[PDB]
Amino acid sequence: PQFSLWKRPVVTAYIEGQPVEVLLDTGADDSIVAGIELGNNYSPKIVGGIGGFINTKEYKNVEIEVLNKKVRATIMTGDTPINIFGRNILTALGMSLNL
Amino acid sequence: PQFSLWKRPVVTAYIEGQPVEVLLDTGADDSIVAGIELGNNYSPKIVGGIGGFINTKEYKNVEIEVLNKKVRATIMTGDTPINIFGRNILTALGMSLNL
Ligand SMILES: CC(C)CN(C[C@@H](O)[C@H](Cc1ccccc1)NC(=O)O[C@H]1CCOC1)S(=O)(=O)c1ccc(N)cc1
Ligand SMILES: [Cl-]
Ligand SMILES: [Cl-]
Ligand SMILES: [Cl-]
Ligand SMILES: [Cl-]
Ligand SMILES: [Cl-]
Ligand SMILES: [Cl-]
Ligand SMILES: [Cl-]
Ligand SMILES: [Cl-]
Ligand code: NA
Ligand SMILES: [Zn+2]
Ligand SMILES: [Zn+2]
Ligand SMILES: [Zn+2]
Ligand SMILES: [Zn+2]
Ligand SMILES: [Zn+2]
Ligand SMILES: [Zn+2]
Repeated sequence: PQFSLWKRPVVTAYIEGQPVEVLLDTGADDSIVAGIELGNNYSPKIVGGIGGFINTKEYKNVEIEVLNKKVRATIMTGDTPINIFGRNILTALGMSLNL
Repeated sequence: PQFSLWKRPVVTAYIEGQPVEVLLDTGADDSIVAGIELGNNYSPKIVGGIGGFINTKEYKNVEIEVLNKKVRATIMTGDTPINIFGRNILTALGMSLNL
């Protein structure tokens, strides 16, 4: 798998078996997805980026399948406009950014 | 150059001679830098991030020096909390995401 970055590197992931399109993002430390409910056992966190801050819910040991691999990783849920898989998941997948 | 993503893929660069710390961000379409002054030859643009929208000043054909390369690229200046080189510069440098 190689993403040449001429388009957004976006793929299909399954989170707790629910399909979501996600952006593979080296500029994000963590991962954030909208439109899925992961339940009542979370820790509330605030994240900031361009345009401001949002409230998130942090969930640990969540089942994720992406790029033909299955991993358990930390996921935040929140009103993000796009679903982001940040470096915590990219490293669990063994991905690298190369020049 | 390989970035293994266990730490942020941050480097230093020069933008028309001005030193900056920048994050290599596959999740950004554009490149946005705060604080530097590129002058009055710009067009306003509107950029959307995780928290909403900001106005930016768009400068074309800007010289930038990064990773021992010299390219000319479009830079936007505006209120980002982290300077980011997005896919317009990553593709100019020939970078890719690999698994
Ligand atoms: C801005 C960086 C430093 C951090 N952001 C990641 C970036 O890749 C961010 C991802 C994104 C793309 C499109 C819309 C909304 C978000 N791209 C981004 O804003 O693109 C803009 C600026 C130029 O072109 C368009 S983040 O989303 O705020 C963020 C922060 C913390 C966590 N844990 C996760 C995400
Ligand atoms: Cl290389
Ligand atoms: Cl690393
Ligand atoms: Cl490291
Ligand atoms: Cl390292
Ligand atoms: Cl210089
Ligand atoms: Cl854009
Ligand atoms: Cl615009
Ligand atoms: Cl934009
Ligand atoms: Na609980
Ligand atoms: Zn499956
Ligand atoms: Zn909303
Ligand atoms: Zn490292
Ligand atoms: Zn120079
Ligand atoms: Zn730093
Ligand atoms: Zn844009």
